[PDB]
Amino acid sequence: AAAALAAALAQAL
Repeated sequence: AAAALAAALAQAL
């Protein structure tokens, strides 16, 4: 989950 979200945020920004 940590990775899922981390990557999500990286992209979003």
